[PDB]
Amino acid sequence: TLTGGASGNGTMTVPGDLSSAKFFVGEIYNMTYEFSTPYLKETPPGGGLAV
Amino acid sequence: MPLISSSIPNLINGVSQQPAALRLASQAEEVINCMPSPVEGLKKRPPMQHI
Repeated sequence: TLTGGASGNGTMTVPGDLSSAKFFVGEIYNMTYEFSTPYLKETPPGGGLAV
Repeated sequence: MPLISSSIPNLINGVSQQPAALRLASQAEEVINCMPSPVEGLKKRPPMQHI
């Protein structure tokens, strides 16, 4: 329920009895990492790198 | 007879007037309306707008 608790706060409902447990509470966020195009690199005659 | 190959690493070195036997092979011969940049290589020049 978005609001409706005491002083307009939000409420949530979970199964079981949690009147004495220890727990956190909060949202969840994602983590995304996209690898690049794999290539080959070698050393040209002039020095340095090339792909 | 070895059938063998090399590569041209970069195209961002512009135009030269030296004889072909003394240049860096990277250097070009005639460049017109190009914008050589190190962030994206060789590209067509930006357009010109009207005010």
